[PDB]
Amino acid sequence: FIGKIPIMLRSTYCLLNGLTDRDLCELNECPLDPGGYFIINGSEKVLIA
Amino acid sequence: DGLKYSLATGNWGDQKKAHQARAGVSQVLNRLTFASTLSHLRRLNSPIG
Amino acid sequence: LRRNEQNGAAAHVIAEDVKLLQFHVATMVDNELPGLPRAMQKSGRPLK
DNA sequence: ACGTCCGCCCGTTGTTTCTGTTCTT
DNA sequence: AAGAACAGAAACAACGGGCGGAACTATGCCGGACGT
RNA sequence: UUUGGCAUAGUUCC
Repeated sequence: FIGKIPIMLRSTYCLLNGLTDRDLCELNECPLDPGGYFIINGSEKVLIA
Repeated sequence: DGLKYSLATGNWGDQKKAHQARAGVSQVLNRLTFASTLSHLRRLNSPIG
Repeated sequence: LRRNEQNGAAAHVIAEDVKLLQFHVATMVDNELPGLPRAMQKSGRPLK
């Protein structure tokens, strides 16, 4: 173990990857949320190209 | 800590050398409207002063 | 520097300490001289 | 349970150079 | 007809300071290791 | 009935 790497939402290595809208609603996640941001200390971060 | 700090503050580099580190990456996601969220997630930047 | 000049130095410790004190006083007055160590205290933030 | 060491403009000043004067041979 | 030391003025190069006005939100951070 | 600061980002108006 060499450390922890932040995970981008809805990406292949997130817990919401591939889930249906019913599962998203069960997890209290909006099915319309686009994803593509990190959660760092609670706040949501977006990388700018 | 390195990944978490660089994503949290936006100063892309090591903490000791946050002088020449380019600030302005990793902004906090806009959540005023869905259009604001989308146009924030699809955004570019020219590093010109 | 007072202690060194009281107990006797090696003719270069005194000079280096004089230069260091000069640097500290000069940076206290102005901390923007061209080509200086640019003294900091913590977290890398330069002084005021 | 504390205490020690570790990106552009243009006013100044310098450096270097190029001639003029006067004395001597 | 020749030579040297000194001095006044100028061409180029390097250095430094200068660069709008107000106002309103938010978020991260303020030093690190050690054991006698 | 008492007072933290530094930095960065975004926004409003000429």
